[PDB]
Amino acid sequence: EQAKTFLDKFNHEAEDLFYQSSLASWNYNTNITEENVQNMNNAGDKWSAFLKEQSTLAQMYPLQEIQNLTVKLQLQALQQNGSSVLSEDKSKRLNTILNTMSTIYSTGKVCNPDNPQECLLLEPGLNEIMANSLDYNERLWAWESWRSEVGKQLRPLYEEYVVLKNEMARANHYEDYGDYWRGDYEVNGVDGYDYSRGQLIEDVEHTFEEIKPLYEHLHAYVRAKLMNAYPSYISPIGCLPAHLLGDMWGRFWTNLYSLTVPFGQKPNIDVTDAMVDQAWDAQRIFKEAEKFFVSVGLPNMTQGFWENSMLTDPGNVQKAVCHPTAWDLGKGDFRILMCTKVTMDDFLTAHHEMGHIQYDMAYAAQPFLLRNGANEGFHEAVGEIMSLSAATPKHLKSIGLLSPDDNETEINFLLKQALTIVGTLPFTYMLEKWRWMVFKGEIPKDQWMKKWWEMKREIVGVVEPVPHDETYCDPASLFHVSNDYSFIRYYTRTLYQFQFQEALCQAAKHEGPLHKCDISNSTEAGQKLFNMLRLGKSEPWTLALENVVGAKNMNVRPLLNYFEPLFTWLKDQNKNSFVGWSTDWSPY
Amino acid sequence: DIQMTQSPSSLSASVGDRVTITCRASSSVRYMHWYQQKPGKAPKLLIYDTSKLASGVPSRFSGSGSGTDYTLTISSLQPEDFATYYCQQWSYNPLTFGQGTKLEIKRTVAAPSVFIFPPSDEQLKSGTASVVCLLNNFYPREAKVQWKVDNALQSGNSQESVTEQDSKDSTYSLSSTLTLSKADYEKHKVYACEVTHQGLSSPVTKSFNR
Amino acid sequence: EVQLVESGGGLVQPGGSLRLSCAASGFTFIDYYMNWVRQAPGKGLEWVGFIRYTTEYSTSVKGRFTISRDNSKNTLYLQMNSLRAEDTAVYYCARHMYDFWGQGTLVTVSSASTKGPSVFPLAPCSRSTSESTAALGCLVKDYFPEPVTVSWNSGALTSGVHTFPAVLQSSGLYSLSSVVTVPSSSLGTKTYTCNVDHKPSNTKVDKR
Ligand SMILES: [Zn+2]
Repeated sequence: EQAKTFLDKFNHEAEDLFYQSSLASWNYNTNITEENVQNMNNAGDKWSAFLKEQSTLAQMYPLQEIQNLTVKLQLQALQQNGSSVLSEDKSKRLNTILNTMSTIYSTGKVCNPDNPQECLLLEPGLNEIMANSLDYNERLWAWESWRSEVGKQLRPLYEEYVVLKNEMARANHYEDYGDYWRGDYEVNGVDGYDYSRGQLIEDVEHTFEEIKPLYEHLHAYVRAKLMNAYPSYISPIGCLPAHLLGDMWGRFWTNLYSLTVPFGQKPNIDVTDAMVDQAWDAQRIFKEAEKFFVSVGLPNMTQGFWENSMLTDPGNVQKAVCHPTAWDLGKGDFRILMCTKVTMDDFLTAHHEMGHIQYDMAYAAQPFLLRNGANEGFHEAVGEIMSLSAATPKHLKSIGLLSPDDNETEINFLLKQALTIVGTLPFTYMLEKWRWMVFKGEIPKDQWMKKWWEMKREIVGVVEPVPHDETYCDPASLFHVSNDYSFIRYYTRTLYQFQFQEALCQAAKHEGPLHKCDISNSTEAGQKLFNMLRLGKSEPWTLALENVVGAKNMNVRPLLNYFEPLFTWLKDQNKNSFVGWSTDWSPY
Repeated sequence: DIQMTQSPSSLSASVGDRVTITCRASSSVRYMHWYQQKPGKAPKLLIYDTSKLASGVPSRFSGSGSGTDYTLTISSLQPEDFATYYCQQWSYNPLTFGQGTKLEIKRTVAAPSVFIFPPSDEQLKSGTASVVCLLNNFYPREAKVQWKVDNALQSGNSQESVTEQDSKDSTYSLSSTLTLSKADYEKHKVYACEVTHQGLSSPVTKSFNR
Repeated sequence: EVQLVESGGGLVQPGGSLRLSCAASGFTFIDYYMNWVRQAPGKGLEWVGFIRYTTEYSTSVKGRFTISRDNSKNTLYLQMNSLRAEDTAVYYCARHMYDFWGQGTLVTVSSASTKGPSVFPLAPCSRSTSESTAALGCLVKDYFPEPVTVSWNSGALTSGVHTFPAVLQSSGLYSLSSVVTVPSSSLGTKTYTCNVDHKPSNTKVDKR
């Protein structure tokens, strides 16, 4: 009990320093400039030295028989640590690398070849082509031009990135830098509920087998209906071209709904047309997300949030990171970097990013060292639970995006969700599995892009329109890789997403298909989540899960029950198409 | 409760020597804390944590310990290190100290300068008589101070006071007072006081005639 | 500076009450433990109590004492509701943590009343045997509360001054000597004044 005194001075300094470092990072994303690079470096160095200091000191106070478990947990947390991890050169090299990879990704220009001084950025320009353009010549130009003029310059940086990130993990007693990320799910010392760093992989590969029947039929359907949009460009057997999948990385098949509508004469379930018709501003999207959490039983957003956050693009002169970002700066300051588009895409992303904050606001009741969320997938699942509910045809009617009103409609909606959700399950499995095999030293630099196209064709079912030399770095052309971030969260997320929704649909008293369920004007479901939302790291994710759902592990069963009507339907419609894919088709 | 006790309950040592004080705790092996108390002044922290000198404490001091046995040592004992030394627990719910250790500083044996004072004018009008003898600047403390009135030893009605060692000389000063009624003082003439001490070739006596 | 300043009463009757206090500055008050220790004249050091804001006491005093904070005045208090003659000691305040001491205040518990001293100067008859130096002095007698102050030549002379501990007489009253060691060549030339303050009785005396 004697060291509860120490933790107060830790929390006092940690909150000043954590906020100091976190705000300097916010300044940078909002205003990319040397004003904020050097501030983000310095505040990061000081915050990091404090952590290695305070962990050294916590290790001077061993833990046993402390009854006020608040102290036991804050100590166990300090015990997880960074210890003498890097020399000044290697800290400053990784700083320079990630102050460059994040800059190149967010500022990277692509010159239009017919005028060498005319340029276009990813946000929103090049992604406008990849998302909405239906011109193969043009979609192909945007797709590679990014990976060539930007993705090539990112390779030797990620190359050094891999070297030094992997040395870090071993210094803190890890297997590899992928193991460092995989350790987020570890539950250790608990008798009835535990989880190893390696069990993450066993569970991912195991449950991923139950996706393939649903994904392969979705693949074949998208193939057959892309062929009606890109006539002579797509094989009826092979893998889909990457640049035709709705975005620059082939991640979300959401934008293919425009081309894959199961029942086109139904009133449009994608309400982007209505949101533009009603002249929705960026705030109205978030206002109409704030209201949903209120109907759950949750508080309004803070006045700091509404006058700090950058929810739109700045002027073109002001260079900025625009990927949806939710911040807990500590000390009560909550911010979001949406750079919102008037669309159902960012509409349902608003509920996602706002779900991050509501989770942050909830577990702010716990001490500093517990304010992280149960694990990666939990911090993401909170947002998806809400957007899944906000997106139902019923809920969209009530909002005012659909005018007053079917088996055909239910499929018409359910495909759109599978395009967004299911399309990213194999993309996510592919991405981190590649990164882990690089971190584990299994894929040499001789075979980086080799193994990347290998896995694109075999696992995802997607091909390169032009075979790429090792010069390219295709994974780093994505935000989550370029800006150091983990991706396996999105696989675990989706399985968590439907476990929780099944439990909440009992609390909200649904009596029906999970497909049609939303959480609105239901204190029962809000109280149910909020009981868990406050916990943070106070409980292992294994129990935070079991205290809401009946399961003590990531589980794929309720995911499939959300989509079972679409699966039965896709089996019917794909008798006229090949279902699998050829490992070796190449439009080249 | 937890207790502790120091092995040298008292310690005499010479100037410049290599000295050591030891404290044995009852039940634990913990970061022990030491203090040096000069007499008549507040205890001053010596070793903040075992083997870490408290700020302001010079290089002459050093601490160490393991088990229940924690120690304090001085490289070259200075004359100014006369004190009583204590140990503090810092470890459990019942905070405690132990048997303290008093340190006395050895020096070349020195004989006292002997003075005697008659009772004052006001005191004789008041009704009693206090005959005072001083032993100034001497070592060791040990001495016998005996009152004689007309060569008769006076037993009882005599009291003594001892100063702490002068931190520079390591010497003592000692007073002795004989309390008489005025009548008994008036009844006699020869008031003397005799001192026996190592530094004396023979006992010494000072006196006055009433 | 790091500073603890202590104050409180002196002589109090057995079975009575008295509150001590200490002020603190140079540091944040609430970042530290505040403790009372206790040193009976002929004993080692005791722990009296502790305050984080928990409050704990040694077994000897919990039934009699209470420790209090005012963390806006930056002060520590010790309230002694029931006093025993056993509780007679010098009380110190201290700053402890995960040290600095104020100087102790003497609380004396006994029934007898304050009296105040009588000062009786001392000087030898002219004697050239005690010639390398000659001693002058003054005796303070029969004062019950132990605090007493002796200065010489209005606090000037300190080079040769020695002051003895107070002793307890049969009368139950305290008395002490005091001495200045002077060159024997200055006895009749320079003045040497015994300056005595006994604050508990408000007695000021100045004699030669
Ligand atoms: Zn997210």
